[PDB]
Amino acid sequence: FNIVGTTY
Amino acid sequence: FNIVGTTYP
Amino acid sequence: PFPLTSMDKAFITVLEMTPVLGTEIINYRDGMGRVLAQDVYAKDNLPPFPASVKDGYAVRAADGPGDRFIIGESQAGEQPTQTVMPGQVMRVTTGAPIPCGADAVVQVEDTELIRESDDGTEELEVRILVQARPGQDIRPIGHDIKRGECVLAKGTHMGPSEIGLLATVGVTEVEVNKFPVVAVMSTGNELLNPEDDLLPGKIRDSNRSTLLATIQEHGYPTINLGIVGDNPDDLLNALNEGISRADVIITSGGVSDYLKQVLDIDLHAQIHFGRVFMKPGLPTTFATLDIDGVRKIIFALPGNPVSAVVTCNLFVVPALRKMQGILDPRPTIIKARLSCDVKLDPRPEYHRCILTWHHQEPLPWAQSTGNQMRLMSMRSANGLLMLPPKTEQYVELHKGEVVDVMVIGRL
Amino acid sequence: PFPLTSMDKAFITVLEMTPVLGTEIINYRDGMGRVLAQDVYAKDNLPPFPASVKDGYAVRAADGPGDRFIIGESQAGEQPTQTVMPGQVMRVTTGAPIPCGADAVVQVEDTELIRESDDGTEELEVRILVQARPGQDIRPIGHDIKRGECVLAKGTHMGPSEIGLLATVGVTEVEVNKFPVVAVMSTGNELLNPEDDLLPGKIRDSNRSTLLATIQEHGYPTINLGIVGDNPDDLLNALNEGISRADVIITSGGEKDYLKQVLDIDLHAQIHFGRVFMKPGLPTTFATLDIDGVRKIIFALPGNPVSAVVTCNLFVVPALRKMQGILDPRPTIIKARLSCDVKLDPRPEYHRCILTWHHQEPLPWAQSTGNSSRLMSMRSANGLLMLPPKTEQYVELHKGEVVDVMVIGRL
Repeated sequence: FNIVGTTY
Repeated sequence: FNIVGTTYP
Repeated sequence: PFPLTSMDKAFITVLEMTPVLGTEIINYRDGMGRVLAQDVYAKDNLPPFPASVKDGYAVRAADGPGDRFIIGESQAGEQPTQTVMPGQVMRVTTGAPIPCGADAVVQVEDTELIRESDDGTEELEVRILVQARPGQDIRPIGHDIKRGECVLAKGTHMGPSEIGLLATVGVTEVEVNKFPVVAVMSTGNELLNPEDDLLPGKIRDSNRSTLLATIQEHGYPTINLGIVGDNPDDLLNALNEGISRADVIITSGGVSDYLKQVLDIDLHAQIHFGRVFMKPGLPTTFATLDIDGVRKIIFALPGNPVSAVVTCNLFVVPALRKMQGILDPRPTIIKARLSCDVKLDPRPEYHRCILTWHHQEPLPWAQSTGNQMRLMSMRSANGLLMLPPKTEQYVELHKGEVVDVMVIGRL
Repeated sequence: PFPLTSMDKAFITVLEMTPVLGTEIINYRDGMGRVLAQDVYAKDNLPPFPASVKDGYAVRAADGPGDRFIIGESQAGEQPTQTVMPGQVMRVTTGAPIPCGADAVVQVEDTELIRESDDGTEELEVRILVQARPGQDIRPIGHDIKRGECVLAKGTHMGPSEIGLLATVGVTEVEVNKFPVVAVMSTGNELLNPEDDLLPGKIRDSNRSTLLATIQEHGYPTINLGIVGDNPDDLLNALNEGISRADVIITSGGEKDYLKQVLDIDLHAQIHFGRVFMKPGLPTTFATLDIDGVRKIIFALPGNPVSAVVTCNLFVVPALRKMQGILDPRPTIIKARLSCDVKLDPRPEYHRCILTWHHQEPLPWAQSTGNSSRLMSMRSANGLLMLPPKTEQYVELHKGEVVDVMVIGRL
């Protein structure tokens, strides 16, 4: 969980 | 849809 | 001796027999949750004037790259009065209207200052370094919204964005479907009011408070009929007031002769089913009554607190949504993982649970709290677990397996 | 000259600087959405009397299976007065209290009628076929809830189920955290009221209507400050009234520098940031003011309608939720699939979308309608797409890939 968008 | 859930593999 | 009605037959029957309410005119401020019964058309163009997109200068494209005199600045809220002549330019902002004679806007990054004003800031002369395109960086008249264009279609379920859209086009009055008024009553000689201290052989009524709170969460107006004694006379009087004041009547408990009798013989209402093959919610009863060309619907919920709230979200909630004009009143169902192992029952089972999303896990987890009498969590249940009936092959489900969960509350 | 603030730094700053409101006493009927500021104890036992679980007869386990005389019947709501002697039993229902002298209940399916009452109705003698276990099919006193037992802990976010629990234990008055009062105003010389017809160089104010509608959906009381002209005098008077009447002030809408003057020099407030590295929402400004030991917060949102509503759900909404006593005011973020290919921007991007679950597909699909080319769907946006910043490897995202989506509306 973080406000900045992540990807995998 | 359906009220009964049911499942898949 | 009512035949066992399947969940599908019961669920579809409620939706089919539930009518759609009429229409009324309301203010746009109260449009939250309402369903449009009319098409909405714009009577003005947006924007009503040609506006710049970038901060820079409004120029004549025919002049090309050269030396220009800055004749002034256009400000929002003020229609420009100056005319851009060949060899001249005008200071512009992102929201300012484009002056007459100008056909293009060049941003400041593509310009160089020739002259500063000897005092009091301001700009005198600028060099254009780039060949501007005709209509570059300008929002033309009616670019966003055209006159006569349909901005909202009939049947649209309006939210916060739709309200602001109405304010933009200047439509302050709109036609929407009426909201259903729901009356809720409780039956039982052992029931007392929550405000009262306990008496021998008596308990406090919890169903009425919970049912009303559930309906209020969806934004529908409610009527409290109070507690009704278990006798034919009192039921008739209570139901008569409910029909007179509301479109929907909901009763809870006391099922296991008087309730079904007065509906059939005295009220001349049509009882569709009295038992449904489900767990919980077996003694659920649904009936309709037609008076003066208007159809009233009546829900008879089980006495058990858990059974009452479960049947409410499954049958009552979708029924209410159809009356207010919602095109698809069917609830939202998502995929989730089981937190604990469960044994399957010959009946389809429903019990409250909590949906939680973890770190980058595509599927949410469903935590079983349905087995009350009680898991004390700081969070309220936002989902209803939907377990399948027992079969020859499937008798037990294991932790981690994917199941359906019906969303019943705001996540 | 405000420094570029990262998205993480800005979000954490808002939550850190946002205070928690005081407490107040409310009725249990208005407890929806409220957060308990007290522990809740039951003052009575549930049930207050031993109650049967099945329909049948209350027996003495020591008597065993034999022929018994029926001395009467127990009914719900009435405390039994007869005493069960050896060789006797009492007729009972599912809700009836257990009579004195009885220690077990045998359901009717395990009994057979021996003799008729010589005339009329009622049964005098019945044969019990099964050896009853001590305490079989009986709900003992305080089986569900004991006196002195804590039923609700402090910090519990109450829903419909929690309200009914209060009614059950007989707690009609509870202490909860106050709700934040939010004032919303708009700035701009080009703005007119939605009820007014358009004038040259003017447009209708949509931000005020949208912002209020968003906050109202979460159940918070609001105050309309109307449209304020772009001048220091009118801004000062507007902000002064907002502080006096509300806890939270929200403003909307180059042009950026003039506003903060009143906040810094005249209002003596502390501006934390004026620029945020995000798209959209660049000119977002947040400031705090401490007066009389009480902290007021002020939000300055961009003039653009889309930028305003996005920043509102990202910054304002979680702040408001923290104020009402919610332990985890951080929004819910789920995983979903992209419907279309998108090019990545150097800034972190947020865009309104619609979440839809399909047939047996574990992950929901997100359809971009926020972009303006407004795509007319019957449904309002219930999610906010969270696109990642451009990287060395990723410059473009592909259809089907999993992205973060923030839930902002009821599914």
